Amino acid sequence: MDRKHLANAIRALSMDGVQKANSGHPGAPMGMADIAEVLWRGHLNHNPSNPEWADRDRFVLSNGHGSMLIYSLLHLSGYELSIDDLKNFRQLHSKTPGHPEYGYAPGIETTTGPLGQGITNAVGMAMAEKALAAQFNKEGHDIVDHFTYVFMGDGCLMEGISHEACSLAGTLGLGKLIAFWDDNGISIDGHVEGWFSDDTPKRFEAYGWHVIPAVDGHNAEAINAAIEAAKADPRPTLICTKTIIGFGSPNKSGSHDCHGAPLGAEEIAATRKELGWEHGPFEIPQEVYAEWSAKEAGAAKEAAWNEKFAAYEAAYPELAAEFKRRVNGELPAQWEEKANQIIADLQANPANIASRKASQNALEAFGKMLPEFMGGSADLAPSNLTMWSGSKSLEASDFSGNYIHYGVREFGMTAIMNGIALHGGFVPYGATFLMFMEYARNAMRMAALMKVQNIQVYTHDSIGLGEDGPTHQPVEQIASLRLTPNMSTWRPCDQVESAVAWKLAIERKDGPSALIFSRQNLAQQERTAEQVADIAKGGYILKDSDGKPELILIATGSEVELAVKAAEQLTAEGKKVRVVSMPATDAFDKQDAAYRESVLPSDVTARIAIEAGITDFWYKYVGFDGRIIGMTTFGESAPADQLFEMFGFTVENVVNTAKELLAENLYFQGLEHH
Amino acid sequence: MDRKHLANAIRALSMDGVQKANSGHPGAPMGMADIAEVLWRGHLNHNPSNPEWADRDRFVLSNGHGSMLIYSLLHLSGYELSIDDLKNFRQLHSKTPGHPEYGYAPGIETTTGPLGQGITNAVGMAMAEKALAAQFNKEGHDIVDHFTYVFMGDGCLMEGISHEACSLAGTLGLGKLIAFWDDNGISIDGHVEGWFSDDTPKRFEAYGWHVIPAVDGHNAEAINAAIEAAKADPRPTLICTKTIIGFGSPNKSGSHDCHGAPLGAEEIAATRKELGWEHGPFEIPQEVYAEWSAKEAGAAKEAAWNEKFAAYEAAYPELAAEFKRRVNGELPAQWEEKANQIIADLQANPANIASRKASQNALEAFGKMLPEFMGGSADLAPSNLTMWSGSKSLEASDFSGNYIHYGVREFGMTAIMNGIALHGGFVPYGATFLMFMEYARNAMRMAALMKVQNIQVYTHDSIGLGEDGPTHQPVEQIASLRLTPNMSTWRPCDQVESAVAWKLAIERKDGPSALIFSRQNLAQQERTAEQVADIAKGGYILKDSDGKPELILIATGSEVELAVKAAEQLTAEGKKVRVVSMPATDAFDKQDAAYRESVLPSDVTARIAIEAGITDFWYKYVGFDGRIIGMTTFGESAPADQLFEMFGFTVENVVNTAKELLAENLYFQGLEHHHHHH
Ligand SMILES: Cc1ncc(C[n+]2csc(CCOP(=O)(O)OP(=O)(O)O)c2C)c(N)n1
Ligand SMILES: Cc1ncc(C[n+]2csc(CCOP(=O)(O)OP(=O)(O)O)c2C)c(N)n1
Ligand SMILES: [Mg+2]
Ligand SMILES: [Mg+2]
Repeated sequence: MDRKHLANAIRALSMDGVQKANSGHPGAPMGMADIAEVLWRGHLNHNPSNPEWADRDRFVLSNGHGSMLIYSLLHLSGYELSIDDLKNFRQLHSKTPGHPEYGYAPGIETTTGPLGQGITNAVGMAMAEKALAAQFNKEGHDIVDHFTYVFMGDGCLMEGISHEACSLAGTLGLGKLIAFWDDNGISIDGHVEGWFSDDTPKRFEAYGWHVIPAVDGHNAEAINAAIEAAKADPRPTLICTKTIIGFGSPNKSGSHDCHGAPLGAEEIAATRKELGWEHGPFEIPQEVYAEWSAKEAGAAKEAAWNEKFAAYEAAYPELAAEFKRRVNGELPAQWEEKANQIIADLQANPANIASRKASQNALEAFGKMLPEFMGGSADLAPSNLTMWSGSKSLEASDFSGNYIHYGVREFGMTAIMNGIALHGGFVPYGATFLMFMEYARNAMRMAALMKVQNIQVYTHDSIGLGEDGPTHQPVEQIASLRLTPNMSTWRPCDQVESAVAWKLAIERKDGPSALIFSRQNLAQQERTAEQVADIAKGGYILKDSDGKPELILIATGSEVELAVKAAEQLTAEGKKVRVVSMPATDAFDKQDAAYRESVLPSDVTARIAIEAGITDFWYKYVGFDGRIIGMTTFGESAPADQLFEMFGFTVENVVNTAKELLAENLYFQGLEHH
Repeated sequence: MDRKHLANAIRALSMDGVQKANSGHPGAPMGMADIAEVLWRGHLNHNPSNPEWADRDRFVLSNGHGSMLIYSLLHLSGYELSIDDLKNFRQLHSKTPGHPEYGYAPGIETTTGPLGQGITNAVGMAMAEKALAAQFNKEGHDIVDHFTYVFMGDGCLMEGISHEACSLAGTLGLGKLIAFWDDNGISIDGHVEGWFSDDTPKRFEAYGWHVIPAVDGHNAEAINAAIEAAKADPRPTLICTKTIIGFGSPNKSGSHDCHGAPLGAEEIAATRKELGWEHGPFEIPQEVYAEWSAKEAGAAKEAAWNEKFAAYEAAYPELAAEFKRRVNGELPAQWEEKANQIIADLQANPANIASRKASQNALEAFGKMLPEFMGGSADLAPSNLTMWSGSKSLEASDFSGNYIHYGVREFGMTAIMNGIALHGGFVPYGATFLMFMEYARNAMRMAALMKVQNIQVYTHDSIGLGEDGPTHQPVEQIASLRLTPNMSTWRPCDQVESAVAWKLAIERKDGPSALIFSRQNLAQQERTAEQVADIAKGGYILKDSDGKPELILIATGSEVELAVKAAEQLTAEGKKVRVVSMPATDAFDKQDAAYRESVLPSDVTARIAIEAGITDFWYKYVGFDGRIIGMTTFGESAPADQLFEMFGFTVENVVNTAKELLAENLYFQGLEHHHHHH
């Protein structure tokens, strides 16, 4: 069968899927159909019967609004995604949401939609392939060998994160990363000349990429030749495919009218005429299904690879076992035993250190067990302390290491790490000052949405950092992480909580981990072995009164010592005071009602939350009858001890607030609470 | 004097200021001291006695951590920044914080520190100059004519926002923007080759910039030639100044050790010897002060510009009064009565339209009175509805307009706008989907920290946007804006609250405004004239009960209609229900205790907050005894009305929740009723 009929099946399913939904974006799927057909039928190595084949090529659709394109590709080639699924595009609980979502449909490699992050995830997956290949491939046994293909549009290229991702991808020499730019000259505002006029080829040459300019995106021969050139060049390749958006529509192609609205029934009939497509809505001839099917090619490719791996396993049994364990996301053999012993050693051996130093100590203790670590920092290795004795930097000519110098690229680093975690085989971690979490904010939201592991070491977490001032001092950042669905946010109060937070983060594979560490030194607290085990519950009783407490101090991270010292002075003045350490509110929230009531009994309304962060978050735990000692403003440039005093993080202020609060409990005004 | 000696006065003050503080970054100041001396003493047009002079050149230190460089320049050239101020570097309440802060120290044009935003601010500043020139300059009367100079380091160039700002600046032909890149081969991790290897001149060439590569940043003649070439070229110019970081220090120069730590007393003495600087800590000889002073040149330059403006005013009195009005940040003559008439007309003439359309209607109605408007959208003009009939796009060849197509550049747009607001002459607004506020988040924070106007039209504010799904559907974003100090976040519930929010945002010149607009139609609510006036208080009684309420429904934005309907049903079943509209919690928080108690009385604890956003924010207003009807998950891709029903935003659920809540609260009251204590 002729090629153009096969490409035209993509266009028909796309425009029909969008029309039945009366919602969605037919432009880009129709403009890129030829490129997709050449790539998918001619070059992509994948098995539709096993979307998790470890050595499959990875395809990412970074211009994610053209979701019908990838849904069309998955259905046509034989994945478990049916015509009825396409008929349910953008409908309640379907496998075909309006933007493609990881784990919603088989073969979707990442969730896209926020522009720029698809290409950045793809840079990550290319880095994972290259590192796995450098760590596992042996002479005559190259068991890691697959490419990363990305489609992107003008929106992705305008976004700043494309500059971070692709600059670093050049430095690191990611020759198996192959990106197709949908150069169609249009974005939502219309003709892009007024706002997007880069020499895009020259830009990517400046990144050290291999760039193939001026490729006719509707010539199957030019597309095939560009892909062949790309696979042969050892630098990442940008293929600049010039296309017509909405290709096939007589009246709406080359216009922003076809970008993100249904074509309409009249225009759709005219498009079928123009393309010579004589089949109605969702009708694919069996001949097309035959020529598009990838099931037997893919079954043969995986069977071959399974034999390739069996040979590898005979010759390198220990390495093969490591490869199996890591690509399945399994922990090391004695993980639980060894990790818990490390934690108990820390509780036995108090150090008063900064929790960022405790973080480095946990990396050193746990990392000896975790060859799958792939750490890094956005140019802050000596302040975040993300390197330990075993850290080895990745470089273009040697990807066998385990540490990435991301440069000043918080957003790119965080979304690269999503691509690494999605790829499999590693436990990635990254780092920056907690303030500059904000530069990478949406990539962390995307990890929560995708339910992938993404461990962020966020140091310098409050006014405790001191002189660098209010552009650096977090105030509201911790709360904005706590308010994010499926974010796990840990603010350890000492080296023991720090190591527990790291152990849980390493184990946390269904969502991101924000590990919040202090610049300044933190006093270690005494804990029974039950209390150590209760750290993992996110909120636990650290100090208790004899008998029911009349006052509960809830504190996090660096403010716990302040709570403990104020509770000591109040106890010596006759008061019954409990101190609750709350390293992770999200873990505390998931504990059963019985546990939570045991920690914060509802009948004790005299509670004070103490945290060098935005106060308004804490009404959740103290309500109207409690008090909050926190921040309500930006910080100031000064030494930290002066900042803590100025902003009220003093034992005297906690004690006075407590006595004032206890006085409001007179005249039965507290006992009346129910 | 020898040129090098005047530059070394910068190096001396910088390293001495860092040493006294035992904190800060001496490397970059010492690296760029020669570039700074040539620029400031040989080209910068400024008046130390009036840092507010309208036609002064703008200087921006984008590598903000080298703050002792700009503090040295300000003190050396004659600004009101004393030796004692420099001796208080990084100390509590000083004029010299660890990163430079606009608003206190004279001469600080923006707050920097977060890498990449300074250069982006400068793009906006150059955009403001070029537009103010196009709108006001006449033949023989060019009253607007200044340059925008920026120093920036490798960190700013690695950051993605530099791509957004400089790509657009190329497209717009900002020829009076002149950026110096501190090309010293070093960042915090060390030698940058393992993580930063762009062909940076070629990169900027690709942006349509004028690039001057390989300038010796310690050669005054080369630096000077580069600047002259820059000012002659009509494209924005990148001057690639190679420097040695910490230049002068024998043992720490060219190394990341001098980046962000004090040099040490012994290294400083060796550095003094190496530089031939024979003066003690903070000691500046008199002939250095005399050679550095810009006071006389600066007073002459401004005096000359004042005469140019007197000539302009004589020739063009109406344009001149407009220039003075806009440069002084004043609103048009009849703003208050005309804007209030627009708002009263909307209350009188109900329309059920999406608040994003009401946003467009406010732009149209208010924009006719505001030639200072400078709007835009990050490639979403037809969805955000940011263009009205008077919108005219800026073009490289025609900057007389009032609208910017920012492209898909949320972070760059937002930080450019801070630059526009800092420059003066405009009321800027930008726009994107509320979700992609997250891309621009820290530029919104910087606006709030700096207390500058920055109006953002954030549309498609909830699961109400429907099928695009959870990558687009905001859940926790409104609450993140509400927790930011000096953020004003407005979620209007109909076209009347929408126009009030726009009126107050246009007036809000000391902080950013986040205006949260719906995709879908919103029912207009009825209001007395007093209720219309109380919209501006951020929270007010929309529907009161007959007698003291036993239940309060608190709602925002698209969920106010839901609360009104639920109250109607509850009132029909005999309950006493109050509906509070809370378009802006931050404005409500600032009302006095009497007003807040009148809206939310402490006696009435049966409260329900209703909002298609993250639930846990609302504990501030409902406490432990209320309920919250909101989101606790990401959204899902489906039609909007099925999402609202699935996530509990129905009259049935609100009514059922209220009835349970009241039965519970009446039960607990009953256990207490016969007790004798208060
Ligand atoms: C970060 C981000 N900002 C904004 C949007 C909104 N948006 C979706 S598609 C699009 C237009 C970009 O056009 P292009 O990538 O050229 O695609 P085409 O219309 O050619 O298919 C925009 C602004 C988004 N999805 N993500
Ligand atoms: C957005 C952001 N990310 C990280 C930082 C932390 N930081 C401050 S200075 C710096 C080093 C950047 O190096 P460069 O700009 O080359 O400065 P130089 O040391 O040469 O003066 C870093 C990572 C920051 N200030 N802002
Ligand atoms: Mg396009
Ligand atoms: Mg540098």
